[PDB]
Amino acid sequence: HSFDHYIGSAFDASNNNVAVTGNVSATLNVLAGDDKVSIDGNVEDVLVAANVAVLDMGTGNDQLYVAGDVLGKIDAGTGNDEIYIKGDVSAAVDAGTGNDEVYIGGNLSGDLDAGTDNDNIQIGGDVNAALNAGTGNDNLIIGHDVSGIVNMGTDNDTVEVGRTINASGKVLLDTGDDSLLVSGDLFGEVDGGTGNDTIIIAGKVSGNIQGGTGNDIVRVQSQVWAEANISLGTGDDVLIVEHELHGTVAGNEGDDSIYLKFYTKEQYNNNSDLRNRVANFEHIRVSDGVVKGSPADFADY
Ligand SMILES: [Ca+2]
Ligand SMILES: [Ca+2]
Ligand SMILES: [Ca+2]
Ligand SMILES: [Ca+2]
Ligand SMILES: [Ca+2]
Ligand SMILES: [Ca+2]
Ligand SMILES: [Ca+2]
Ligand SMILES: [Ca+2]
Ligand SMILES: [Ca+2]
Ligand SMILES: [Ca+2]
Ligand SMILES: [Ca+2]
Ligand SMILES: [Ca+2]
Ligand SMILES: [Ca+2]
Ligand SMILES: [Mg+2]
Ligand SMILES: [Mg+2]
Ligand SMILES: [Mg+2]
Repeated sequence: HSFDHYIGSAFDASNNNVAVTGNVSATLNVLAGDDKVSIDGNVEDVLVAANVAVLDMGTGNDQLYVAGDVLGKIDAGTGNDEIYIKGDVSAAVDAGTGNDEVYIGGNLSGDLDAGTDNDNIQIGGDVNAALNAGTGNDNLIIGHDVSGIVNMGTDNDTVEVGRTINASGKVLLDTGDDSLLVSGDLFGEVDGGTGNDTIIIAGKVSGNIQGGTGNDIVRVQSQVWAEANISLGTGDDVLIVEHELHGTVAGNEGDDSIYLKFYTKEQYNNNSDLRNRVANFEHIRVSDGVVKGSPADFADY
């Protein structure tokens, strides 16, 4: 089915191929079948009832390409769906059940739900709204900042943030054995949730990190400012701090280790505020030896 300006058409249970060279200005529903839809323009803000999809890929393993922006809701439905939107997304996107693959080249400012099963989400710009990866072992890669709330849901999820988790932003890894890497700064919040999680912050931390229950490892590579709070939760946790440590840090319950790579024994022994900040840790290693307990060597860092 070929269209320039799409203003409405009926599809069916066949495996459709829909080519739109212009904009989508009515509802588009390719229904059952493994359908392919390609739109060179925008999915427009078509008037529909609350939470109704403008573009519905339906049941089936469907494949969607949009070269422009998405301003009306997309539902990929059931099935293992593949979505590629080059532009910005300002409407809701629901990849549904199935192992879905979602690529958004621009910013995400509508709420995304990857739904059940094991989804791949890639956002070239910022995550400004809700992003729910759902159940399943999900993979989320963000090019720029998180200003909204990312919830990776149950199972063993991976998040990589290319820039900064802003003051308003959160990344909640939830249950499962999750991995987070923030390449910029953490001004908002991160929560590992239950399970044995790995959290790595390359930039500075002024916001909050919770390891949650489980035996977690947190590594911060730049300055931890005074207002920051890093709590490792119950379980047997490790905190590696590669630079200045001004903020509040807690091992909480369990057998907890801290590596202060930036401070030598000489500094530690001459800085009562630093010693008091980290005294709650069972094991404490500094740059040139051990000051408390029996920490691991941490030779990797
Ligand atoms: Ca169809
Ligand atoms: Ca379909
Ligand atoms: Ca589908
Ligand atoms: Ca789906
Ligand atoms: Ca899904
Ligand atoms: Ca999922
Ligand atoms: Ca998940
Ligand atoms: Ca999880
Ligand atoms: Ca977790
Ligand atoms: Ca945890
Ligand atoms: Ca923990
Ligand atoms: Ca602990
Ligand atoms: Ca402890
Ligand atoms: Mg499935
Ligand atoms: Mg931005
Ligand atoms: Mg920024």
